Amino acid sequence: VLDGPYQPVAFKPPNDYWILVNSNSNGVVLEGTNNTDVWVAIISIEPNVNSESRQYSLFGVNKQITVVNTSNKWKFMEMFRNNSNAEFQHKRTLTSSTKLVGILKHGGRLWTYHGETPNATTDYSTTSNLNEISVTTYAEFYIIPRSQESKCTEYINTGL
Repeated sequence: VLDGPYQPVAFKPPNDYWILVNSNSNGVVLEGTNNTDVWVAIISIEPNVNSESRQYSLFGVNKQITVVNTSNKWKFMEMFRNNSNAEFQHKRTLTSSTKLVGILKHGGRLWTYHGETPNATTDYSTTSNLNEISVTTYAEFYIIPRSQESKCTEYINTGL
């Protein structure tokens, strides 16, 4: 039914595979780059947080990011840039009671979940260099084939 768990590690994910990270911490859940046109980092925020600046380490560099989470659910912020010299931008948001986050390499695109559980859906970032995107996890994760994406969407939205 479920492949894993795998320990936090840096690796190059194979295409058509969901990486389902079981978040617990509230720092950097996840980050990935191909060093050419993709830098993504999923950041975690605990419930009931008022607007404030917090410190995060993105790819070996400390950054200052304003965060807010008035909700009762955990907030997962997707940070993005397509240029090595640019700053990161708050691209997408995932509001979850399950604390689960996924990332996928497919169809020349990088996929993530966003929205609010139990109704989180997938979305994409464009790249010219999908295969070379390596990913670093900071919590235990599972591996799920794209043919069972419906299973992944269910775990994201209702948990394990």
